[PDB]
Amino acid sequence: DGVGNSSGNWHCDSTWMGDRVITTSTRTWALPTYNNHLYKQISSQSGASNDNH
Amino acid sequence: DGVGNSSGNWHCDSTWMGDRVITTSTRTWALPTYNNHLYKQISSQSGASNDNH
Amino acid sequence: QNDGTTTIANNLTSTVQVFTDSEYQLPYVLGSAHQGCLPPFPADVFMVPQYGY
Amino acid sequence: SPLMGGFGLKHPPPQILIKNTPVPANPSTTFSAAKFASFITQYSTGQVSVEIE
Amino acid sequence: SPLMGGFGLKHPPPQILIKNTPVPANPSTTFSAAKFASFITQYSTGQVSVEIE
Repeated sequence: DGVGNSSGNWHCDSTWMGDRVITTSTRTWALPTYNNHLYKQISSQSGASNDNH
Repeated sequence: DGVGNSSGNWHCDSTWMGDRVITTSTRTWALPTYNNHLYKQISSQSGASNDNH
Repeated sequence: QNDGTTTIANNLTSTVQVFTDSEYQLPYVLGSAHQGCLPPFPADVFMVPQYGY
Repeated sequence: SPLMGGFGLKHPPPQILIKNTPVPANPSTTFSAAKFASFITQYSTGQVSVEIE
Repeated sequence: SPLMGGFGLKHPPPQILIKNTPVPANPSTTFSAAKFASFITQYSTGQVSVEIE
């Protein structure tokens, strides 16, 4: 825990033990703020076909 | 304790145990500085009606 | 605020001070049906009300 | 029983009071016994959690 | 069995949900019961690691 301590390492790797197999993968992500922090109602637009509502 | 450690988690939830019930709620707040740090006397204005002083 | 722009930055060393009066030694404002409650909907953010008596 | 409704309490939940501690801004180099009128402008924020049974 | 292919599961791997906590920007000095429309613009990033056996 801290500002200058890494929280975890990069594990991306695969091991084949002959019965099992373990596939580990690590990625980097980015997370915007969606809807400017607030929930919203969404619905189909107006005269969209009945199938698409 | 620290700059990079969370002080607590988000608990908002409700559990119904059949006799009791516990309602937990968490919110986010913002706290201005009111009156520019200083106490003030306040009173009704001038010719306000006697009921409103 | 310099000119027409506003900058907001962390102040890491500043404190916020909090007490609860368990001896009921201050005028009791709650129960007057004032507004500034925690919002009904958990995703809302609220301003903390100013105390006066 | 409160006429607005609810539970009358002799010792209600106490009032929780919160303040931003003042942070003076750049005092003069020579001593002055006058009160500080100049502070760092600032606010705070965070989360609040209430659990009632 | 899912018609797209794969393993049908009554209790699949759960959904992991993630959010940036809101950070209000500069509340007004006088109280307002309205909702906050103004926040610090910001995002986050980091690494994610998944290990399946």
